[PDB]
Amino acid sequence: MIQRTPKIQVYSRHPAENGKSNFLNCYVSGFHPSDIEVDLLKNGERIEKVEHSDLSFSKDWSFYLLYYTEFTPTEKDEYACRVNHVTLSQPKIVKWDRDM
Amino acid sequence: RLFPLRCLQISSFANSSWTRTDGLAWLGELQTHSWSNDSDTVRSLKPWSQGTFSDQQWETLQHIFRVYRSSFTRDVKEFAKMLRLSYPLELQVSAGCEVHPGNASNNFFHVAFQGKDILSFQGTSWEPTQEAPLWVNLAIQVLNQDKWTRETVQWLLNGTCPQFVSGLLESGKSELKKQVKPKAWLSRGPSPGPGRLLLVCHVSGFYPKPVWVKWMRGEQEQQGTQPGDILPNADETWYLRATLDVVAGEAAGLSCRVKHSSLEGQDIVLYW
Ligand SMILES: CCCCCCCCCCCCCCCCCCCCCCCCCC(=O)N[C@@H](CO[C@H]1O[C@H](CO)[C@H](O)[C@H](O)[C@H]1O)[C@H](O)[C@H](O)CCCCCCCCCCCCCC
Repeated sequence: MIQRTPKIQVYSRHPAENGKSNFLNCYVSGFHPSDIEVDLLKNGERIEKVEHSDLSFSKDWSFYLLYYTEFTPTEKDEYACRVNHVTLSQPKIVKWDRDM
Repeated sequence: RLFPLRCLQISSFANSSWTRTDGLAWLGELQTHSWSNDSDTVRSLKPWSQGTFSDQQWETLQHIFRVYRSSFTRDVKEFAKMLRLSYPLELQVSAGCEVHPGNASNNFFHVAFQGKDILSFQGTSWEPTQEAPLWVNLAIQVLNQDKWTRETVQWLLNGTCPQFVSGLLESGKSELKKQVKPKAWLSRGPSPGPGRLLLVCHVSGFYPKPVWVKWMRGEQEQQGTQPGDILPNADETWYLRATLDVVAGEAAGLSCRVKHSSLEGQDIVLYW
């Protein structure tokens, strides 16, 4: 049903290391229906080349997805996960914090 | 040692003219297959994604699928028309079996409409469910009529599936046992408002999903820990974050205890 709203969580495959290569992860979950849009941002701008896993669902039938991309952190640049779904009025964006 | 096989199907109908259905199978926690609806074929994700099946048995199944995906969407649009159901549609299927020590196996087949169960396969025919809108028996009476589709499903759950899985298992031995050691590190999470902050344990890169992470500060176990969900890493491993909310005063001496299959007896411990 159009009632379960997505839960967004952002993290790094590796310990942030300014200048060092890494992967940015965005786990969108527990939403429903499946239709949904998700972008990885770099200072507000979407990253052109990002990939995700096959969308699946949990036992409670809610869908879940993992979007990710290679990136290199830098004290100035801030990344974030932008998500849009029917259960939400505005595309919620969740920022990435190297400490959480 | 939960190594069931979960074959999931997501069919989405925007209206009776716009549809898409995609699938994927999970053996234990590993996605072994992927069946997009742009491909006329089920993608193998692992070198053993074919279990013990000769390219002939596989093909037979594949066709069973080609036709099935084709026949499933045709059938859905009709039940829609008939039982008069609004059109944005969401159908989900969860079928499978998990092989047990030597002999028997259990299997399942649950379909969900609009995020909720509505029916499933019991014994040899279809049974509506707990809550299961009343119109569902209408659909069911009909389904229960198609004898072959009702004998194919059957043979599949109690017959093929197990055989398939048992194969998948032996030929997959190599990777399901695999164990990856996680690396951990600490950091402080912003203080919401107290004159105090919050600590953060970070554990990532482990394989068998099961993990134990506690902020048991004093060597003598402590409490208050706030485990997060176990998130995935596109490299088969996972990530976990346990936080604690403390007073900076005695926030010292605390510690983060990590227990995990990959680590034999060594529980990693990081002192703040
Ligand atoms: C189960 C797994 C087995 C183990 C081995 C595979 C493991 C590897 C999996 C790899 C990835 C695959 C992803 C998993 C996808 C999800 C599982 C899908 C299971 C599909 C099993 C194949 C069904 C075979 C029966 C079928 O296609 N029936 C056909 C053809 O039947 C007709 O034609 C036949 C000849 O072809 C005969 O003439 C027959 O008499 C006639 O009626 C039949 O027409 C139906 O499409 C069968 C539907 C079955 C699901 C119904 C579920 C409930 C739906 C009702 C909900 C209504 C809601 C309304 C809003």
